[PDB]
Amino acid sequence: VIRGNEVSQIAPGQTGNIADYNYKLPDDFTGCVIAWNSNKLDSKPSGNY
Amino acid sequence: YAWNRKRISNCVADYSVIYNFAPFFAFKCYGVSPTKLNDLCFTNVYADSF
Repeated sequence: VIRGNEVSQIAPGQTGNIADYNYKLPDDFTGCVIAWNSNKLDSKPSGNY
Repeated sequence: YAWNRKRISNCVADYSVIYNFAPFFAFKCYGVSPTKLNDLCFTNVYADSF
């Protein structure tokens, strides 16, 4: 689970924070990235930390 | 129509803080890599806000 604007960074060759220190993809990666909103399940009103 | 242009010069720019806190939904670069911005030196820097 990541932020809404970090979905561009889960790709080969991408620049980011989670790309460098959390999840790195190889340059020759093949496959599909799926991203969907999870406000209904992965959020809470006081702050889901 | 009257977009604001600000010149940026004579500073050392840390683009990593732009990444650290960012409401910027769209972050699209054309001629340069976003992570190499910290490794390059520039002039002619302009911010156009509208």
